[PDB]
Amino acid sequence: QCVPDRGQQYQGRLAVTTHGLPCLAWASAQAKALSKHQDFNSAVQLVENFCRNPDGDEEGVWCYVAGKPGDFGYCDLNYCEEAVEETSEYQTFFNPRTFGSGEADCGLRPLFEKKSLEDKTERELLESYIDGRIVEGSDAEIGMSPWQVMLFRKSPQELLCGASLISDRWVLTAAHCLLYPPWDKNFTENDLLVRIGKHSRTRYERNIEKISMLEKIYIHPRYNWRENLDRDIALMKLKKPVAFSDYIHPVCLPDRETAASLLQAGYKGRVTGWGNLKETWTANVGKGQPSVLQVVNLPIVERPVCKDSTRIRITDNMFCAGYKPDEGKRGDACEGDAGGPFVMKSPFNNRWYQMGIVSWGEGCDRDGKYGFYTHVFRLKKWIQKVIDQFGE
Ligand SMILES: *[C@@H]1O[C@H](CO)[C@@H](O)[C@H](O)[C@H]1NC(C)=O
Repeated sequence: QCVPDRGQQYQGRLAVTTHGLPCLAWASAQAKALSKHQDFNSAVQLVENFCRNPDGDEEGVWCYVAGKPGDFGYCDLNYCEEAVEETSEYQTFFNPRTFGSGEADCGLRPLFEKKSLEDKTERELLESYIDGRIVEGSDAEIGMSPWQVMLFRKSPQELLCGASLISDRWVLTAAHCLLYPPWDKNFTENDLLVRIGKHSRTRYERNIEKISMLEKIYIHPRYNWRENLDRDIALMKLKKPVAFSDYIHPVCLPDRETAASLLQAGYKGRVTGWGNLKETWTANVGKGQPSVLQVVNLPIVERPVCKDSTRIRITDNMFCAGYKPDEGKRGDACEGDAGGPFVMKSPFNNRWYQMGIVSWGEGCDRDGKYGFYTHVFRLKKWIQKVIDQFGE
């Protein structure tokens, strides 16, 4: 009875967004003559202005909305819980001329994979957690996460969240870092700057660390703080495309095929951060505050295990990680950076894929729960449509 196949078969009557905005017709002026550069699918009925899924977006049905031509909105329908969980090759998804360069080389670490070398913990991501010896989190080697991005509040100069470098031009982060009115947070481009290529938070890293400006900030349409922080997802373009170094390199994106196979293959994940989430919370000086980038290998534990741990509802776009709650074996809730990356290394091509964007996940100061994360595999078609909105 619930919506299957992600709305590709839907012909019922509903033509407005999740947030309450009017759907421009598919036969309308800008939605026709101006918007068409995609190889759409001619299997879905393109009726009037009804929400449909002609590109087969893993997020579902959508429409173009009244605004600056190109803008689009998702429509709140009753989808079925499609639990994603039960050389060195790559193919480019987005067109390099708008997503920037780096895609065709993503994941491959300058100072590791490309040097035919391993990091001190990557030969640990490939085992099922062996029990007893939990190799704790700690000081990160240099160049260990070349996608690791910091998000600074311009003035009065302040660090807000972590983030991920996907290409020379684009970065992904949690949407709550920027828009969150339970906290007043209504940040815009002008208030924010990023520092890419840093390993130490405080100290200045000469020539190494670059620092850049933001151009436009896209908060993904189906974002709702109003309940549980669903779709904690925001995308920000850079004013000035960054030059890849040995300390700067983008991270690859999984789709359903790739994310699932990673999950079926993998046993763990990596949260590189600074203690940002941990610390921001005025959970405060709960002891130290790591001066240097931090790293930890976190096992994903099965959905039924995660659902039972919290009060609230895990959506198939949110996912757990970490170790067991214990009297004398304590886990690591609220880990790394807000909107920071949680990653996995594809054994199928030795590349690194970002699987998780971190969240406030109240199972945090619960003090015996799992860290909750946001899934990344659904964004690909949305991203595609967003960058197409920009142009050369
Ligand atoms: C945030 O505040 C600015 C005030 O200049 C306003 O233009 C904008 O619409 C606000 N954004 C949201 C999402 O409320």
